[PDB]
Amino acid sequence: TGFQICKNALKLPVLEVLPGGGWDNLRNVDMGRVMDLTYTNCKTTEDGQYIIPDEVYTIPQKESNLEMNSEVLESWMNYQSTTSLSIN
Amino acid sequence: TGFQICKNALKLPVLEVLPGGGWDNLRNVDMGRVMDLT
Amino acid sequence: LSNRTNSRVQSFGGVPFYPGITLETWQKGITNHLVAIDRAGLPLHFFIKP
Amino acid sequence: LSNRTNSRVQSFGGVPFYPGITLETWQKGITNHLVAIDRAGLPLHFFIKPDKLPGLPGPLVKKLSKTVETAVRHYYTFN
Amino acid sequence: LSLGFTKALMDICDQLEKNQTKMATYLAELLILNYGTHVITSVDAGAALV
Amino acid sequence: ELGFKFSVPFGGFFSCIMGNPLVNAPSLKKCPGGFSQHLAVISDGCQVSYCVKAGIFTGGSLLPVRLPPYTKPPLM
Amino acid sequence: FTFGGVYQECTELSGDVLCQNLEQKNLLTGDFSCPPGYSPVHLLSQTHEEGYSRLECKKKCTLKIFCKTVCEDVFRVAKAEFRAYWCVAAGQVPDNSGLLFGGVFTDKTINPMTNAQSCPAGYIPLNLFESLKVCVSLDYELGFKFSVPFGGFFSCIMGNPLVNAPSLKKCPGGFSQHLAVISDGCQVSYCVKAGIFTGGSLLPVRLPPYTKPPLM
Ligand SMILES: *[C@@H]1O[C@H](CO)[C@@H](O)[C@H](O)[C@H]1NC(C)=O
Ligand SMILES: *[C@@H]1O[C@H](CO)[C@@H](O)[C@H](O)[C@H]1NC(C)=O
Repeated sequence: TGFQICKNALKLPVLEVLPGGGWDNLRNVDMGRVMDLTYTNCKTTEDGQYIIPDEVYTIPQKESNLEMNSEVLESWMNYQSTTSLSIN
Repeated sequence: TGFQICKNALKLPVLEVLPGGGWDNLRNVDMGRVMDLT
Repeated sequence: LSNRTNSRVQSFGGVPFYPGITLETWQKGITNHLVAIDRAGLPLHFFIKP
Repeated sequence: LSNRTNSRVQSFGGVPFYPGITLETWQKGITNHLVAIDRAGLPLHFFIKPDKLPGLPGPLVKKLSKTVETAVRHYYTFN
Repeated sequence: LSLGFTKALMDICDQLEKNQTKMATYLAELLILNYGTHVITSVDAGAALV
Repeated sequence: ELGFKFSVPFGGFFSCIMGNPLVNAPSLKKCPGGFSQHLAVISDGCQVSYCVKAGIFTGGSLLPVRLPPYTKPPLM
Repeated sequence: FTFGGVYQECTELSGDVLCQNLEQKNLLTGDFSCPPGYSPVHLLSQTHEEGYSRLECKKKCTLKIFCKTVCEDVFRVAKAEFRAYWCVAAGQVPDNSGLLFGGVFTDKTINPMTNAQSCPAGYIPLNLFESLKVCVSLDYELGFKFSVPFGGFFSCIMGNPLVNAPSLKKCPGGFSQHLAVISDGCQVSYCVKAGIFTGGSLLPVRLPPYTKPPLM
């Protein structure tokens, strides 16, 4: 179950986000792998970026959300007082 | 059902938006692949 | 002086949006990224037939 | 004169941030670095069936599922 | 199913077959520790930046 | 024909202050029969809802693609 | 239990600038009231101040012959008191005629019921506090498959009256309290099932089978 042959044949990085592991809802971390992942056929992703194992499939739900909130508050206060007195 | 051969032959990417999967009418998400894509 | 700028971007497919892109490049960058914007299905009990 | 500039940047996946990168480079640098942000799961005791394990008999895997689910219930009730 | 998890199920089934509820609970707890509570069936690979 | 092939059978209207009079004179804001109520619009806090068949709208982005068969595969 | 709706009464004590958006009537009645068969319960009454500069021009005529238009700006600190109430089932209300609870979210918190700072489809964001939004759902099936059965609200000064007149800030039955928002140190919490809300980022995807594995 080694995908190094897939890397040598396709020269492409294999996807690192793979489901099928055991997750505790209590502490929220991964404990181990329950699924077995194989790379016999070196199943590649549709768009040619990764080589998913034969036991998973990827749906291209590509979404991008960008939010930019810029708030500028400027205050200025200038006071000038010139007093001139002349007694002759 | 490996399409890699087509990629090495024609040097042209493959369609990613493909039908034939199961879609639940309740939560509205794909659950699996039903039809076979050769 | 007071300036308030609020930007909201919601994309579906295509190059992941960033502030430094124009619409021409975004549209020309759809040649490899696509998402199913609409779909139509059939009941699965309707397939299993002789 | 008083100047106070505070920037807090939190990243999940992609090239690590630093003030020397433009947003274009960060957005294009996510080609290899990927992090699962959201995920969904199913309870482990629901996949335990003879249909999943034809080798073992019915009542044995049934008792296995029963003890697994009661162990999960005890686990959840302890906390 | 993965080899280690199948082996753990084999061990639990064998312990239960011997009519022993003492070590069975401990082994079940150990399995829960090793493999969590829920098996992930779907993920969303992506990135975030705030 | 266009309505029969596209429109959905109607149950009635009811609002924050007036109900459907087709229930069976007291007025109740409840869809009669097998019709379910769904929100349409909110006007200054007054709820507006309409009664339609639950079979048609199931709350899914999937298109209700229903054409033939008009009967299940008949048995031998 | 049955939740008949909520409404936030807004009373102006100086000007009419703060209650223009901070008021919210009951969804079912379109007013600051409760549907028949429900008892309005005081959820929380609090206050809010806000300073604003108003520019106004006045045409002053001295001696009826010297007329001048003078524009002056005044910085006034408007004060408004807002009272939020809630409608609970007084008795055997008709079923399923009523409203359901789909979770809450603020500008600083995250709503696990939708993993986002919004509401699910079929849900209306209703304004209760200065930053608290409530997901309100009307469809019976949509609420049954998405929303969660509810027990009641309670605040720092008023408890849920459904306990079993002394008032206790306790969730009855197997229901549990969870935070919604903090309004000037007054804790606000709601009672829901502990099974659905486990405080885990895992999405509770519970669908089929609807039974434990049947024996042979
Ligand atoms: C920011 O404030 C300036 C005033 O100095 C104004 O001209 C400009 O339109 C405002 N917005 C942006 C995006 O610059
Ligand atoms: C620093 O102080 C100067 C005043 O000399 C001001 O113009 C500037 O906006 C302040 N901040 C930065 C980041 O330079």
